[PDB]
Amino acid sequence: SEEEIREAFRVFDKDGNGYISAAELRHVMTNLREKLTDEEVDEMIREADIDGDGQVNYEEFVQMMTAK
Repeated sequence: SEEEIREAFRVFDKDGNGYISAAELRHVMTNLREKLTDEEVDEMIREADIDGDGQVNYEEFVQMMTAK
């Protein structure tokens, strides 16, 4: 199950730069593991917003996505 969520990010990070935007993070999150509602995804995405550089590293998010 960890492999699935890593490749899911590469669908958007085609360049393989290791970064996606917060708008792409929700795109992945709504496409897989539907255990959360959109409202629940949107309230937590406020902690997972973009940095001042405008990027979010999804590799650390892989670890959080496979959490229990």
